Amino acid sequence: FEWLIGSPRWRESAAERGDVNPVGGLEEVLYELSPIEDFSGSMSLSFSDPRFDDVKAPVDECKDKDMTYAAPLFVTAEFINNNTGEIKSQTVFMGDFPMMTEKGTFIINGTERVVVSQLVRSPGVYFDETIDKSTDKTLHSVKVIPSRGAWLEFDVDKRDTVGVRIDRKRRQPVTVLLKALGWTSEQIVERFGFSEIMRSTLEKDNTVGTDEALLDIYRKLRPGEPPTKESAQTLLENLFFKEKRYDLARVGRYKVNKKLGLHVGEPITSSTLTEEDVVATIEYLVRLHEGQTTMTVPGGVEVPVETDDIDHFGNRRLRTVGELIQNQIRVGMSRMERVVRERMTTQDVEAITPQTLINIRPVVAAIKEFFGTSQLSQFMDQNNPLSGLTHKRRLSALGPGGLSRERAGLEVRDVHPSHYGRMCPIETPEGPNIGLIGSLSVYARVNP
Amino acid sequence: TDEELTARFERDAIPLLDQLYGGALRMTRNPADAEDLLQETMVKAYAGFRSFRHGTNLKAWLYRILTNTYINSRSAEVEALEALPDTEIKEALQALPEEFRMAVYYADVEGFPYKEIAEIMDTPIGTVMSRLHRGRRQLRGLLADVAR
Amino acid sequence: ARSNHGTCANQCPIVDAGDRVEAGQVIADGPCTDDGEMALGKNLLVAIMPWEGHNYEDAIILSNRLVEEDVLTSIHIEEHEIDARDTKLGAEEITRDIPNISDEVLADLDERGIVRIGAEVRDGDILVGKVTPKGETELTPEERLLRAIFGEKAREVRDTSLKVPHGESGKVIGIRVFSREDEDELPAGVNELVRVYVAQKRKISDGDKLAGRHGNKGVIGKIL
Amino acid sequence: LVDRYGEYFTGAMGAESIQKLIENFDIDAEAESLRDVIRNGKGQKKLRALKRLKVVAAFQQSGNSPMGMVLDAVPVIPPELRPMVQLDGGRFATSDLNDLYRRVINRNNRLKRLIDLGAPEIIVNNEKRMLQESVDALFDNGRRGRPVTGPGNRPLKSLSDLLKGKQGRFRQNLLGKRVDYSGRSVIVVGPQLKL
Amino acid sequence: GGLPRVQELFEARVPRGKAPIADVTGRVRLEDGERFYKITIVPDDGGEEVVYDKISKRQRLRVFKHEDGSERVLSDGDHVEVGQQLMEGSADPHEV
Amino acid sequence: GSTEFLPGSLIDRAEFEAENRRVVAAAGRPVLMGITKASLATDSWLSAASFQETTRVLTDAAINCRSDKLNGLKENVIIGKLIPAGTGINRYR
Amino acid sequence: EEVIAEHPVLLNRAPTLHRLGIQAFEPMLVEGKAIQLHPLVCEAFNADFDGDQMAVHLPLSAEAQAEARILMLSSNNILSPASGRPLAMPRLDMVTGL
Amino acid sequence: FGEMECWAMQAYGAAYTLQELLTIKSDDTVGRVKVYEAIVKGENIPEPGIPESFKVLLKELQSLCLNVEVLSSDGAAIELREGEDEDLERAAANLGI
Amino acid sequence: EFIPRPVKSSFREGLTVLEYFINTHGARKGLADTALRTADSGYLTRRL
Amino acid sequence: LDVNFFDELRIGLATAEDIRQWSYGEVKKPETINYRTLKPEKDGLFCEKIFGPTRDWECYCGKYKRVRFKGIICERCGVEVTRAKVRRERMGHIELAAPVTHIWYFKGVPSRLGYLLDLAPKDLEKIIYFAAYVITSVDEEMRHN
DNA sequence: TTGTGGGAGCTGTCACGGATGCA
DNA sequence: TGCATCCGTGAGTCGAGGGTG
RNA sequence: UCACCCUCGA
Ligand SMILES: [Mg+2]
Ligand SMILES: [Zn+2]
Repeated sequence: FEWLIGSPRWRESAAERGDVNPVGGLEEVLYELSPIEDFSGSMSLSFSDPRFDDVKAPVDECKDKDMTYAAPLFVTAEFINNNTGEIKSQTVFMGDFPMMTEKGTFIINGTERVVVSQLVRSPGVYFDETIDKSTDKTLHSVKVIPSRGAWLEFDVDKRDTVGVRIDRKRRQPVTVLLKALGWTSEQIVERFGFSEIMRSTLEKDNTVGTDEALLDIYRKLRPGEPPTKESAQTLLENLFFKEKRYDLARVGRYKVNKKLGLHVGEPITSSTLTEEDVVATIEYLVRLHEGQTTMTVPGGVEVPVETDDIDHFGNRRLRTVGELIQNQIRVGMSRMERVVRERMTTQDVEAITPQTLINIRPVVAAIKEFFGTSQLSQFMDQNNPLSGLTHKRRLSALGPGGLSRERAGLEVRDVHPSHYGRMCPIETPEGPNIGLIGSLSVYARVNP
Repeated sequence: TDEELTARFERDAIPLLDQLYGGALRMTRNPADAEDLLQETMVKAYAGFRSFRHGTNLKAWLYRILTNTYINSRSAEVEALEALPDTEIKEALQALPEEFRMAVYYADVEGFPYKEIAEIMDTPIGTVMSRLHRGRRQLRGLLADVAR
Repeated sequence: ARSNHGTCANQCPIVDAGDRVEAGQVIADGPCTDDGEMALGKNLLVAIMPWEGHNYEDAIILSNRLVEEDVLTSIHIEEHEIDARDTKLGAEEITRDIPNISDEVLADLDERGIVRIGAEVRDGDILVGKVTPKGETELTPEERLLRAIFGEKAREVRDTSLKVPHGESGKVIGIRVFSREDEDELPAGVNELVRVYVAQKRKISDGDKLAGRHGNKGVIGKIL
Repeated sequence: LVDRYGEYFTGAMGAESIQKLIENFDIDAEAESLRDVIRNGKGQKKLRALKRLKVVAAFQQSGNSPMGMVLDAVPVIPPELRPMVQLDGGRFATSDLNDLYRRVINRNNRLKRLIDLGAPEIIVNNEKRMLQESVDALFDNGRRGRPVTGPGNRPLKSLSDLLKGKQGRFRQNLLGKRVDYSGRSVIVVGPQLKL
Repeated sequence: GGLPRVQELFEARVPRGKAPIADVTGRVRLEDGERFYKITIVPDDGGEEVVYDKISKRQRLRVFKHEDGSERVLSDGDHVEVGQQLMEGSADPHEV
Repeated sequence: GSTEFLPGSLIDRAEFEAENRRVVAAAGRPVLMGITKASLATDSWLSAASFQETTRVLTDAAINCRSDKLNGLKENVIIGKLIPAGTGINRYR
Repeated sequence: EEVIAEHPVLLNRAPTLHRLGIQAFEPMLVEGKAIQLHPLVCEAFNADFDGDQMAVHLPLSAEAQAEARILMLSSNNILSPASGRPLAMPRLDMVTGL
Repeated sequence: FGEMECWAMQAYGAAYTLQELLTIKSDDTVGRVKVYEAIVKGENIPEPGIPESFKVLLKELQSLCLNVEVLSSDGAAIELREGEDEDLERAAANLGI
Repeated sequence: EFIPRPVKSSFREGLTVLEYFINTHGARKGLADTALRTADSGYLTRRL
Repeated sequence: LDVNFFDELRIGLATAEDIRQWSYGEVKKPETINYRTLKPEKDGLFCEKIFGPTRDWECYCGKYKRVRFKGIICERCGVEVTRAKVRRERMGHIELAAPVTHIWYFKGVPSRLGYLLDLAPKDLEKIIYFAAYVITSVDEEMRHN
């Protein structure tokens, strides 16, 4: 929570960490949202500084009057009109932000509550070996899962092929995507030449070309509407490489740059898919059938080729309370950005202010909906001090963004060897939540 | 040229229904309500399509129409004991003369009009109302419980 | 103070006037703390042997001392809530005036119709008196006799008063009340809202669940 | 085909056309042809004709017209069986049946308004499709396409969901029920007792 | 095995072992082949031959092949009854 | 053959033979079927509808215009009638 | 104490795996708020006293009371209807004593 | 009293207990008050009626365009609801008509 | 599968950290398996 | 009163004649109740005229409140004066501008219509949801002329 | 009834019988 | 027009407490 | 009372 706010306790901590670049969670949502540009590019609106006024009511008064322990949230919204070149700063009230107590809990509508750390798979590429097709033949699959955006999936069939299953759509041959990103047959045949499965898929290819690959990817993405190459290029470039609709996590960029070793020279400047990492993922997928230990991308570095464990605590992270609140705030603020863009047209210029563009109703609704109805916001369990203490340290695998309850198999619940010193193997429910709720270990701490 | 205007409507704004359906679902989070809202916007647009000005970019008019139309939008124990009589109001009524008891019953319990009570009891209006008020008084004197 | 699950959370000072405390020391104990350490139970003298079948199949035999000396006694607070609001027939009223009710049962209620602090409540005792306007559609024929003969005009109501649930009894600790007549935030239509807190001292008893730290559970078969 | 050679046939879309194809349909001719195929033919087509005969012969008994498979009027369950109870703050909590019937009524009234207003056939076809889909959701939701989601994206309990599952009428309310004159409590051992 | 086998039997499903039984009494011809067995039964009456097409070497021959001959593992030329199982495994109850 | 049956359909042995008895005044083969399939194929549409796959059972039972004899135990449980077993048998009742 | 005399009740523990999971008993009034269960009928119910609870149903009609006294009486069902073996035999502590 | 409990009751062959549990204790609207009244006045327990949830099931099937009808022994569909005039006699008598 | 190293310590001597952590695997595996096993048995019993 | 002794229990498809024969009226409005007075809006989903009186022996407009009048219909409000117990057994109906298919018989596998008309469920999907047309009938005599 | 404008989440489930629909 | 593939169904019983829509 | 969800008990 001190990270989410940016409190000076969290400031000092960062210098010690060496992560010299300190950026709070709210500050991060502001930097992602800023600026807000109109379709004409004439006027921009950028949020700069988060600040907190003192708390509205003490904890005891909140619990007595059925209130929410909260503090007012202000931002510095600077608007710029490029046409008249004028600047209008301001201090805008975002909403009454629920605050965490000193005991680590929240007060929502007069009831004390705890936000359980959720167990979710970290972004990146994950390879698995699917035996048990119709025939005793090892088919290897890989999923590229981001922090936000559209998923990517590469599979191999019973018959030897390679295809891209994109957004649950039917699997189109991967050569379609290769030629859609600008590659030509003479160019891709080179890199995958040692793989005959790719050669067989190109021999079984339906069409060979760049613009027609764009248009066919388009018609695959687009039902019931006429195909066009221009909108094909726009949508295909906007879904993955554009930072708006696609969020590759910093954790995700780190995972993919460690797994594929493509860029290890500290290039964290941008978190997005690089055409080289898609080339690396496809080359990794096809070479995993052979399984040679050392693999070198055209730029990669001696990457070991092996399938990934889904339950390993290097590939399974946890979203703490700050990140969950940040992920609801992000959605609320994106809706507010929609409202801002809608206002920017109908309103009379030279009458607008950063106050008239901003509508804080969706953000307040998002926060209220989270703390009221979210599965991860749980009624605090206080029979004795110990019950609350562990409840605040629980790790829950169920919730939005993680696996559902019907997706919980025996293999996710078992004690993993990576749980040693991280999650306690003894403390867990006896009933249907067995293996789904586990207590954090004593000496363990959560990574940034 | 009314039907011709509707024909060029079928030829002009119909390609925009998909784009502005995306626009309506972009505000209404429920796709079914997005369908309903797009249908309402289309009824509004076709009702006043003749009023629409001819222009180079017609669709922005529909965009504003869409945004404006959206912004415009007892146990068995209790049941068994309820059946039993009060056996206090019962007794007090039994003490009343049957002639006055039936009168106060019809005019007070069942709430007939006085003429209709006179019709039921075969007796004229004077007899009915006299029995009515006299039985009222005798019953008032009979019970002082008044729900305690 | 009542906790979320009904367990009482008291706090008691463990220091005296004039003591020199270093930063980080425990000043006062919580509910299950003792001089700063977690104390979730009691140290009992245990004998490991089958005794006349009363401890058969995981049951537990207790010494009656644990009752007389309040060793396993615990305080359980429970909150009751009732609100008077506006109906279609009118507005509800929280009042001591309850029709067809003896003065003896109302004796523990103040002028407001709310129970008085410190009174002992039993199953069915009135915690908050509340009347609700009756539609008269379900009005009794023998009662319409009364309303028509005696000319009852002003008040036609029924008893919606809050009573104590079955099997629950205790001492009223506190009462808080919010009124629309005063400045308080209440949901729409809700005129008055009153909470009565009731605490009970539960001795250890047959059926209660005892367990150690080693996963050895059981109910109390008999307390000799 | 309608601009030229228009008067020579009849053809349409939606459920009206299915009602017509049922109207002009010979259950006896189709049934006799199918059982003739079963008797004479062999192979997978024999199995296909068997599966189709099992439907047609069942429809071939004592009236029981296939017209019942298309509704011109939808029955409404009594309001008690779809109750609506008050909440805190003037809000009201209702069943899902009421919202389903409400969507059906909304789309049907809008279709009437489109018919009277002479709207383009494309818009009227859209409204007819939406009416069909709403009746589908009311009868069995989630059976086709994504289920209709109330606020919170929960699937609305349809008329079929009331029967299905361990919590449906049959399992939950008919094969076993809650009874009067019953209690429960913690059990402790008494060795004192006779068997 | 275990509870899934009980369910497989009560649901009358075609078992996963798929151990075929004999269709008719008579002489047996055991074919040899890498990873695959083939069985050809010649009925003693002289009716049309019956052929069990292929069985993977993962399956193993039934232990009992004794009416007047060997009480050990089924070999070529043994005498087979009507219902004698031909492979070690789980028989199909529909065939039985 | 002569009687009115659908080939490949499963018919109770006693009812098949009895109908057969009426005839001549029919090539059946014993079939092993699972407990689920034997349960859904019962003569009581109410029992089958309460057991499993309620929607399909109700559709097919509406098409065939079936009439439940209210014979089995679970049917009497559903309609609240005294069950046809134990103390509910006409011999003892 | 008078109205209870010779009026049986039904004791049930979920899950009800066999018919012996519901058994009739003659109720004896007992001080406290817990149900006292005979130790020999545990094996039938698979009932222990580590925190288990059971439910009580009161038959009303003469036929229901007769079925409780005759068919479902505790001392009438001593044998497992599955194997015929007898449950309601001394369980573990009792044996140790013997 | 769940499904498996009814399985057990049937395995016992106790029919009247199962009917009483499922009709006059739970769903028989006219049988519940009848039973309470009979025990209060020290009389015998009457004969069970129809579970109301079965009527709810029939209405639910009718709402699914399924024409459900309860047939007599040899007759046609049987009327399943009751007239309102059954309750007036005893009330007018308790008021001393 | 079985782990090639056994737990040489009895619970009277007390297991080491590693032996306890290794035992947890089978313990929770069985605790979870029984939850599905009872459901399978119950469904089969209902069908019967 | 019923002795729960019924020989047989039959079902079958509901003809539109059956559906209208059952109904006591037609709901024309999406409205449920008037939120000011908490009263059923006429011709709504809770309408008292078609479904029944909310309160025992009362019409909507309030001109009839007594057990005296029973089995008659108020002329102003159009509500029969009777027990509210009928509100659980009185069905309404909805007249559809365009016919619809019962999703049980179309999407229920195997498709009952698809076997009835010998059509593929994919083509039936195209038809019922307005993706493609279908020829209902043709005049072969005039066409041949 | 103007000039602007491409959704939120998921899947980390398994086994089995049958109708669908592709090539 | 033979066969793979996709779709629909099913996945224990009975209790307690809380919140929000 | 209606529906969800959550955490528990055998
Ligand atoms: Mg136990
Ligand atoms: Zn009226």
